[PDB]
Amino acid sequence: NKTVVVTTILESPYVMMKKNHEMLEGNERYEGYCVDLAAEIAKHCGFKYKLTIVGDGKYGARDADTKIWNGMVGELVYGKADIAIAPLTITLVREEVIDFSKPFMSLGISIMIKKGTPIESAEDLSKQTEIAYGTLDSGSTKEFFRRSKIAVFDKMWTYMRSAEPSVFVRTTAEGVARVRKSKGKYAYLLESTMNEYIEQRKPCDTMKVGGNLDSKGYGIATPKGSSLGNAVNLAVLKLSEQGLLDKLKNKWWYDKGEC
Ligand SMILES: NS(=O)(=O)c1cc2c(cc1Cl)N[C@H]([C@H]1C[C@H]3C=C[C@@H]1C3)NS2(=O)=O
Ligand SMILES: N[C@@H](CCC(=O)O)C(=O)O
Ligand SMILES: [Zn+2]
Repeated sequence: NKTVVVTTILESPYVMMKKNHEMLEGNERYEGYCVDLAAEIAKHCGFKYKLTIVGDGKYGARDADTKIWNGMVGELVYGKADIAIAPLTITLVREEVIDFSKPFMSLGISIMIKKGTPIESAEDLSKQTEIAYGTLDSGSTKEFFRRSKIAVFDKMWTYMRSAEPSVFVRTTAEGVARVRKSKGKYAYLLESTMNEYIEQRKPCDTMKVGGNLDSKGYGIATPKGSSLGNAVNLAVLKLSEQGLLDKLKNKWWYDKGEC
């Protein structure tokens, strides 16, 4: 019996620092959907755990050339963490190196715009040039475009990869701030979950437009062949069927809505 090392990321409303975290210790310093989920997964699987924020603040991508994985995926692949409980997207390239539980939350790539922006779809973005658009560095959303075969998406990637100054951002907050401060000249491509969350946060000046570009979900990840895999997957199913996952999404997304 050993304390499970949990890697996660500071991303609202999944994991956030508590107001007086400086006066708290260990897992008590954090709050959010994934903090709540972590406690439940651990309780049902019967293990003690320690939440740790991923060092490089990234989700996970493999550097072409160096072939080294960064972010939470990296912490799992190189043995720094035993499990990842965060808004980590299930993708083929990742499932080839780590294991994923069935999804605990659904999402799709979506468009965030400053209210009033002349955009209603991805096709709209790909057909104009006045409004710039980008995605998060090191994420599944960037990969989606980099490897998309679909016309509208291949065209969009071609623009984004060559846009100057860079249309990519280091963090979701950076993307959101760019939308809010660009007077409608910047649209941000991000997962519906984050988009929906920000839409219910003051100043209530952003909006999700159009339908989602794809359909996927977040899963709890473990190193390939881990002993925790089975139990965690069963826990996710149990918690999903008992309605806890829905309860947690409402608690962190809409129950505390500010708009
Ligand atoms: N509506 S939501 O995003 O909070 C949400 C999304 C999903 C849930 C449960 C909730 Cl509450 N459960 C499923 C899980 C239950 C089983 C059927 C599909 C997987 C395994 N995942 S999902 O379809 O990605
Ligand atoms: N959830 C994504 C990060 C957010 C994004 O790429 O938009 C991932 O696991 O890479
Ligand atoms: Zn429970």
